Amino acid sequence: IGLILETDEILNKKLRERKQEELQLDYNPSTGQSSVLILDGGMKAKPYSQISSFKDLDFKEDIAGFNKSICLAFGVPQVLIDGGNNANIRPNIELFYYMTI
Amino acid sequence: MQIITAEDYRLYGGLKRPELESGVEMMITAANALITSLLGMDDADAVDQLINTKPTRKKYFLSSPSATSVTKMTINDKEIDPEQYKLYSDGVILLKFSPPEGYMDVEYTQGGFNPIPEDLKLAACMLVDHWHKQDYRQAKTIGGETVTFNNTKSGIPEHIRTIIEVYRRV
Amino acid sequence: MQIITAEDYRLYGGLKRPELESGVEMMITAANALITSLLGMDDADAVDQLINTKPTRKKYFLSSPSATSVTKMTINDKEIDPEQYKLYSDGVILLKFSPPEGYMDVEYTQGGFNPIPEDLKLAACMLVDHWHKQDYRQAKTIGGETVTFNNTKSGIPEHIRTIIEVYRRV
Amino acid sequence: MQIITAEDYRLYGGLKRPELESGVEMMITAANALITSLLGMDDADAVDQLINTKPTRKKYFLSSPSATSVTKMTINDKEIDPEQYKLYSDGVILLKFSPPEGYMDVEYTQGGFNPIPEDLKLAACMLVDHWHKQDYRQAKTIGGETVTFNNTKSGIPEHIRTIIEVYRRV
Amino acid sequence: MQIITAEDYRLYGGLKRPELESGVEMMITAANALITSLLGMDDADAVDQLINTKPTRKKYFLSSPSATSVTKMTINDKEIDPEQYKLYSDGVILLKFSPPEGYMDVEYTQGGFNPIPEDLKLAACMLVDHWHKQDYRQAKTIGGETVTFNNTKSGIPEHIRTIIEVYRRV
Amino acid sequence: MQIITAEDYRLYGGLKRPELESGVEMMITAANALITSLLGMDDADAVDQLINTKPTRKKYFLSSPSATSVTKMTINDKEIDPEQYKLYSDGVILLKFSPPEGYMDVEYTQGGFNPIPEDLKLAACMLVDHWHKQDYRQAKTIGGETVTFNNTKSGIPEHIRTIIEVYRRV
Repeated sequence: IGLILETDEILNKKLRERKQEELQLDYNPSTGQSSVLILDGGMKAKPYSQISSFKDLDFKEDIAGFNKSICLAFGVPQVLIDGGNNANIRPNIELFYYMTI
Repeated sequence: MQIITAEDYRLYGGLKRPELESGVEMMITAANALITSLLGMDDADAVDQLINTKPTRKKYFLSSPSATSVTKMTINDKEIDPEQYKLYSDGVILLKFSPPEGYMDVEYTQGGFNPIPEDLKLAACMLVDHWHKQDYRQAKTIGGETVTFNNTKSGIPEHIRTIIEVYRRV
Repeated sequence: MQIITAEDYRLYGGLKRPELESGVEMMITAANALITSLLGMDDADAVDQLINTKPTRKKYFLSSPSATSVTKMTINDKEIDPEQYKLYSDGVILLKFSPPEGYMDVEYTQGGFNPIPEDLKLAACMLVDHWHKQDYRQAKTIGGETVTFNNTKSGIPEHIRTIIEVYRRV
Repeated sequence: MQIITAEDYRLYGGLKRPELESGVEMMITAANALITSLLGMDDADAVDQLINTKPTRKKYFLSSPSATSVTKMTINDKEIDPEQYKLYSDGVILLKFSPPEGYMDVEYTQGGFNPIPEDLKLAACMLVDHWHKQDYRQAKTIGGETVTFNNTKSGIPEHIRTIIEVYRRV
Repeated sequence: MQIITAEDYRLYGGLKRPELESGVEMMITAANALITSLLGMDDADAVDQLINTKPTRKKYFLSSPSATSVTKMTINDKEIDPEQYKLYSDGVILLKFSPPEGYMDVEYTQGGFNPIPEDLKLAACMLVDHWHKQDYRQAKTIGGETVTFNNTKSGIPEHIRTIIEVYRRV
Repeated sequence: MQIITAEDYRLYGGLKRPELESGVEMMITAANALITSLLGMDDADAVDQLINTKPTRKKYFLSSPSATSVTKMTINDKEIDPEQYKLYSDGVILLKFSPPEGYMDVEYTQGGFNPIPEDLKLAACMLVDHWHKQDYRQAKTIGGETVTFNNTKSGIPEHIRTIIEVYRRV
């Protein structure tokens, strides 16, 4: 939601819908220029907040754990999934070959 | 714009005096103009409007949704032709081409209500009564009877304002 | 739209005067229009609507849920045929294909209530009484008797508003 | 739907006038419809409903818990057969297979109350009295006696609303 | 369910008119049903309930704590036998095995109060009086005497509500 | 449980009518039950209770502190013997061994007050008077005299509630 406006009056539905589309196209900087808004006749702007946010879906470590489990069940080092430095890479191939295969 | 004239008020009131006093006739003439104006209409026939336009945008809203026909439109004083757009109800124009950025200048005829709805005609009669009886008070007690008046809103008596708001544009 | 006419009010009131005064008949004519409008209906027969559409979306809602039949629909002025959609109650159209992005233009006939429910017919009678007796006041004390009126809401008397809200669209 | 008719009100009131006035009979006819509607029931016999469905979900709730039998159901216009589901009270359907994702379309017959409970029948009588005596006021003092009326809620007199809410669906 | 009938009210009131008016008898019939329903009981004899179940959980609560005997239970339409569970008071079933995950379907007979307690019988009489004397008002002053009524709660007169809440289930 | 009977009220009131009216005798019978219940006692003789138990914990509290003797106790349906615990006043059992984890099931006889204290007997008489004189009002002015009633709390008149709370369990 971008904005909430509120009244105790009853408003003509067709004109209300038109007004919503005018405000939406005018205020966005991509579409339109206008930015100040003047309310009259008692329309009130209602403050609100994002009651549930994408920020709380910090899955990132849990899925990483599952990837490690899968990678571990076969027994392939992560350096082979990434590629690292030389000192990492050349011994890890021998690790993978000798221990697993 | 005339929402009522003397005969409409005479029917509503049931008046049988042979004529209105100048008070009532002036109040009728003011009431027409005020209700004309609180709706946000105006009594002009042809209107000229200047609109900021951008190539990202091709719906444009005319300033008065009763607009009945566009009669010229031009961009940066380059004229464009009626095949290049479509005009829909409530004064919506849809461009069939993405416009050059800058100012659009458009002429249109704005029409109005037809016929005037009976609820506006009533609300006008109630406003004329409101001024005529001088009911802009909180109470009166002449003799023994006594009355308390509405909790008026925007200074407009509350029982009138609902009918205005059912039509109040924007 | 007529929710009541003179005979309906005459039955409700039990009036035996041979005719209504012009006051009552005008108030009936305004009451029909106001209750028509506060419900958010309108008295048009054929309606034209323009809808923004996206390929991700294939349910679309018509502007008036009493819509009884779509009679043309087109996208970007490319016409499409009645096999390519299905029309359900409350004015829901379900597309059977994912649409090209852009504007959809549709014509439909909007019908209405039938038959008019008896509760609306009563509420209209109570509104006509409300204006006719001039009960837009907070109190009166003519003679000895005395009354205090409802705590009106949106300026509509509270005992009327429940019946409107039971039908008030959206 | 009839919760009361003239004989029920005549029993409640103890009326011995030979007939009701048209006022009372209209108020009874409106009261049936209003109480029908405030409960959130409707008077349709066969109902059609469209439901969004997902393979993760196999309980689905019908729109009216008095639904007595499903008579068609289909998914993406692929019909499915009565062995593939079970229908429980309060309009709960349990699928015995995990559905393809998309829209489900179902027809069912919605039944109603039977028999109409005596408390609704009383509440209807009290509502008819409420409109008939015009007890939508805050006080009256005709002559010497004097009364103050209920603190009405949702505009419905408080002593009625408890009986509605004991049944008000959802 | 009958908490009172005409003889119970006749004893409470001390009435010596030879018969009740239809008003009182209808109000008694409604009062039985309303108090039946505000307690959250119902008058069904056999009840069917569907419960979500998980292997971690083996106490399950029946929907009505007066349940007197389970008469079928099944999981995923696999039936299980009365040695595999124990049924305790207030409708608690304890499984003696950890269940397969999914839906449990159970039939039981729900019984009720016996005998009906004297406090409910009184509260019903006071409710019948409340409607009969029309004491749903805030004040009255007929003649010289004058009274002010209770601060009702949930629209139920406060002096009644305590007795309901002492039994109000859940 | 009887806190008062007719002779106790007759002594308190000083009544010399030869008999009570059925009103007073019903109110006495209800008053016994209500005061029984607001204290949180009940009139059962033998009680069965199921307790969650853990090896870390060996004090357990019985559900009713007037419990006079445990008559069976068992854990996981393994019975245990009266040497393995001690039972103290206010229904406290102390285990002399650390229990296996799980559910304990115990039977005990709950006794009660003896003798009934004179303050409860008085409070019951005052409650019977409260209902009998219909003093559930805020004021009365019959004739010239006038009274204003207590600021009741939990709907119980304030001058009664202190005596209840001096005994109200938990």
